[PDB]
Amino acid sequence: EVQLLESGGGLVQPGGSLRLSCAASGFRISDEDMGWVRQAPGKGLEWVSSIYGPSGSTYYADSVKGRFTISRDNSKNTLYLQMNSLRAEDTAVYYCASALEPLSEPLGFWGQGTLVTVSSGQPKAAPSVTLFPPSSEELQANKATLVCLISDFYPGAVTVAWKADSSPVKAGVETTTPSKQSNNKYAASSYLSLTPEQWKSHRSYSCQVTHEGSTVEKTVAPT
Amino acid sequence: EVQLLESGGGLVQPGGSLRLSCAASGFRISDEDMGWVRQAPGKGLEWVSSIYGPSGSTYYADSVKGRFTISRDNSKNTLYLQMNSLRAEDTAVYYCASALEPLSEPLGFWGQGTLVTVSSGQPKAAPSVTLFPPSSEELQANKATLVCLISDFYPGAVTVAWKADSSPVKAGVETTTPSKQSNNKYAASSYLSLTPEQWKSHRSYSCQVTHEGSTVEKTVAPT
Amino acid sequence: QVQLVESGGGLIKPGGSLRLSCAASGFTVSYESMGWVRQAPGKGLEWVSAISSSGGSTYYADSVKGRFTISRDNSKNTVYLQMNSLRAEDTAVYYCVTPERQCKQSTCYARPRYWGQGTMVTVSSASTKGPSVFPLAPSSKSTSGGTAALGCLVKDYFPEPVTVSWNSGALTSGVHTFPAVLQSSGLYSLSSVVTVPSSSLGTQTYICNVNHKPSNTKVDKKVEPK
Amino acid sequence: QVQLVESGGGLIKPGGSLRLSCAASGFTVSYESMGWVRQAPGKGLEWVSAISSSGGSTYYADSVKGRFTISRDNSKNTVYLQMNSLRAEDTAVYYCVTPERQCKQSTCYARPRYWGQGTMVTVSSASTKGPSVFPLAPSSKSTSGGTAALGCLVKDYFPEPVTVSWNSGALTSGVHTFPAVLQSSGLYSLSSVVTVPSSSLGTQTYICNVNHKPSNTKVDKKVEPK
Repeated sequence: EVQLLESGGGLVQPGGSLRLSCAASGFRISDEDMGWVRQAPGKGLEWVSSIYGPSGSTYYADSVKGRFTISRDNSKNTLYLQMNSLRAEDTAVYYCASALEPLSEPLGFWGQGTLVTVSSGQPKAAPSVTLFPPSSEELQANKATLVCLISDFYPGAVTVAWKADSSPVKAGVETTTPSKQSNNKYAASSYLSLTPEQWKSHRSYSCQVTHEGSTVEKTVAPT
Repeated sequence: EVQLLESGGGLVQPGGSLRLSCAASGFRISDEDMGWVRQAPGKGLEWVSSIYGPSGSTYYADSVKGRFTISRDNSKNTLYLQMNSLRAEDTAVYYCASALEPLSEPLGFWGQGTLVTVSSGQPKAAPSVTLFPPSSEELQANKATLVCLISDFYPGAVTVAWKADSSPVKAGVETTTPSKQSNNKYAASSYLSLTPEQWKSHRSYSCQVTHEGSTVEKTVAPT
Repeated sequence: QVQLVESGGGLIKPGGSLRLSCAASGFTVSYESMGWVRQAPGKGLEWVSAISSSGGSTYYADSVKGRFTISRDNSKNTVYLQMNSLRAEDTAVYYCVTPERQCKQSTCYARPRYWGQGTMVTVSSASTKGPSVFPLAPSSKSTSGGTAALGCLVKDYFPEPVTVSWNSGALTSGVHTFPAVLQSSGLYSLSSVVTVPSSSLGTQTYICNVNHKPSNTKVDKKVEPK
Repeated sequence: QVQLVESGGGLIKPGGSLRLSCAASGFTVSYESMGWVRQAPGKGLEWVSAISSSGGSTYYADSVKGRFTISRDNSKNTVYLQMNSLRAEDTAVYYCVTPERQCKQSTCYARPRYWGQGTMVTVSSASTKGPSVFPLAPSSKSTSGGTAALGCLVKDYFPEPVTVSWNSGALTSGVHTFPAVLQSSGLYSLSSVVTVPSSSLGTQTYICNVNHKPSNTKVDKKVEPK
């Protein structure tokens, strides 16, 4: 199956610049009209730029023309989006999007979406993470839940990885999307549902959370 | 409105070659995946070649691979189809076809379609044309019909143009598609419906038929 | 390029309904997008409807929406085109081509292309009517060599066929009874010419025999000079 | 980028029906193709349906066909998305984006793009249920400085909201009662931590107050060390 994996993005003060990458797999970016759409709360999904085939003709939203640049690198099969002279209104989750080929297996294809934040008075912040093993009152109640709580991180974007002993785990993982706190940092939770058999049949469980790639983690064991 | 006008094609003996042209208007041939389809009686419409975007990757039917060549000339906005080593089975009406853009005003766009004929024992043949004015028994019956009969032309392709005095006419023109005769040449008819007022209010009427561009014509007048 | 069996054309009056279909005969089709192309007499090609591989996504042309319905039974290797409330604008030959998609794949490139034979759909409000035969008289110009072409016009009959002969089959050298044309009235019309020695003009008399047995009617009509 | 007013989300049980819509508020939309995008919690975006400018051609995703129906009333500047036989796989936030087509035109380039706010559709077979409160006990490691984080887990309640406090609102410094998560059971769950001086641990007793008035139920539950 084809895939579009996104990289780049982060935190920037007004006036700074970023470059988003979209790695194309299973197809070449040239025959397919790609575009970028940004997601902000209350702003839905709005197209900001799109490239239209070999002629290189490009579309830009009025608020980004003269600042953003769409581009393809076919020797690397990558769709780029240079974002210069960034303002606070540019803060959003930016998704890589393709042409829509409506008679195909899915209609459109989407990138994972990376957060782009533009602010001045707020610095970087690594997250505080505490991990709780299942309570005895819960294990006596036939179920077990590992609770991973993440707080005080900026910008508001994290990815949580759960690991039985060392192998990554698949199911029962429920993590909320980051939410703003009172000190204007962000918080997030991550729960791992678990039947008492697997909890007692494993040497350790770990909750890996990475913010700006920042592996912070905690490990709990029944012992 | 965009248009795709076709040129080229004709009669060729086995082993010869032709080049079909497709003039693109209102858009550029590079962003749009064009193709060629041929039409033969009992063979429907079969795709023979199609070009797929800037990567230049091409599709060919098994019977034409190694003989036909799809190509774009963007400095002239033209889609080409070189046809070498032609055989008798290649004889058909070849249509220029585009990608199908299914969410648009029409879905697909088609060229006019030019006839490509490959035969050996049959030479070129200019058409015999005779034009009949409306009969007196018909004009006395409140209607008038100009009858233009075309015969003994090869290959089987003609285009008929009707002209009141000198201006081309629009309506009431009914011309059959060419049909094979006993001597294996072709025949075609062209009727011009007419109300007795316009027939007597015009100095002349003419039926222009062109085969291989061959303006043969006849002119009739009420006088 | 592999053929599907196409069925379900024919004649009907405006407002009626017909169903076309294409199926695989003895094999299983690799399921993919399918479309229908039609060509009105004397006009170009146009797409009327398309359906995705799974059969859930359907296109329709604007002059066709609401009246037509495309569908497919993949268990039967068959695509359908239900046409309702047919109009005279729908009179055309319908084909069963597979579409050309934006491929971008080695699977969309070499996918099998399927085609149908092409069935005629005729929407006419007319029915059985005898022909009106008009003489196409010879011209003012008659060389005593040959060069004398006369004919007779067979106008506004329904339906096909009509049998034309000259002098009860006596004259047979040089006649061209052309195929018939369908006009905006729903009726057929054709003409039949002979070219004949001009020295016999004025002495030999020519009558064309125009049978339309669908209405049980001939006409033998002279072609004399004015 | 111009906004349409989006309406018609909410909660329902599996097999039910809801209708979403986007309309223009005080202006006339330049009619063009429209699509619907949804995003399940924690997962990526996906297209669910698209409709052409004239409203005759409709796409549907395979996990959606038959159950959903897209339509538009251009006289009302409104597009609709009728959703029937809803399943738990349909729980997502639905958007009202305009598609990105193969343009090839100066008209498709600068066409106005329309967006909707994004409404939540929740398909849950659960209903009113009080919460199960579990103590997240402190750890074996307590420095006599501070570093003591305890919490209480609020599991399997329905529906939102739930009010959490510590020691009947006495303790307020340093609590983080996180937003709730929807799980595969249709129920909500959250937890609320405080971090507290460790010297008070063993002498000061902490109970979190967990009100779920939708079911008319609190729980005050201690967080003592094991």
